[PDB]
Amino acid sequence: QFAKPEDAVKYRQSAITLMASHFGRMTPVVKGQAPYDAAQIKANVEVLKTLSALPWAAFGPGTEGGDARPEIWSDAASFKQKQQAFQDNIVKLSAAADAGDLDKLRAAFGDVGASCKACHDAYRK
Amino acid sequence: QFAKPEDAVKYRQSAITLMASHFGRMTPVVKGQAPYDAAQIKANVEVLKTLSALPWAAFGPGTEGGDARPEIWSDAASFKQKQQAFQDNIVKLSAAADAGDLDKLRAAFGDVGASCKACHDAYRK
Ligand code: HEC
Ligand code: HEC
Repeated sequence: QFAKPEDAVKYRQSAITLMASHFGRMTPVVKGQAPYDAAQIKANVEVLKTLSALPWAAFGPGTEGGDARPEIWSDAASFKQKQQAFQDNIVKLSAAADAGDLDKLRAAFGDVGASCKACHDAYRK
Repeated sequence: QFAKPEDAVKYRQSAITLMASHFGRMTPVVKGQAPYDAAQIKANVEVLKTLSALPWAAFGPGTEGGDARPEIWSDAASFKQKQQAFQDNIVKLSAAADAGDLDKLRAAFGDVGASCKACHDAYRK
């Protein structure tokens, strides 16, 4: 859907910005600094699950740029494993949020965060 | 969820970028230049319906900036009517996509586009 590689870069940066906001805005809740409203979190995590699927389609062939390392394309199977693992932890976070259980939310949140970092360590400049 | 007004600006710009991409990428399909795959479009419009709800919460009080005109805040009821009308046309586009009917999709797409422009005419610098 991108006329030029730069358009894919801008899309994925925007997608990731949104994803990151819907993840990070739960930090005070996980930490207990903000109240836990199970319905609120369930709805937010539903947004996050939609958003978490979007960046990866904007690293298509020929869309090198931004802070994406070239290894994303030359190691496509490994990059896909990092995106898959992240999306699988997002499924776990959805399950926690759907259950309405703060202890499970906290644990699932930390797993997601670790998956963000794991991908960055290998694939973000 | 924004530490500073600029963070709300960046969020809404990213949200709108995503929304705009999921809308605009259907232009070739509407025009008949790309094939019409009803399932493909139904799924894309589901993404668009999630995205289309997100920008407006990032124009909260005190988040003036970017290319948002100040009238968004001093005319809050009118701005809400433009966002509502847009989201109501998004519901119509979802119905069209769910029905699998290209003629209805085309018509609903044009209504959505007109609502984008209508808001810009009043509220985008
Ligand atoms: C690989 C499978 C990743 C996962 C999982 C996550 N991120 Fe990431 N992120 C990745 C890349 C390759 C890039 C650079 C994109 C580019 O082309 O520039 C990023 C970037 C970010 C950014 C900055 C976005 C911007 O506006 O430029 C942030 C804030 C960020 N990533 C956060 C983030 C979070 C919180 C994640 C898990 C919830 C996450 N990312 C996962 C690759 C990957
Ligand atoms: C008001 C209810 C709007 C509707 C409906 C749509 N847009 Fe808009 N848009 C609006 C504002 C106030 C702004 C400026 C935001 C800011 O703070 O800068 C915008 C901006 C855009 C942009 C540029 C985004 C960026 O990256 O800075 C685009 C490409 C854009 N808008 C497109 C767009 C489309 C295609 C819409 C309907 C599908 C649409 N917008 C609706 C306000 C409103």
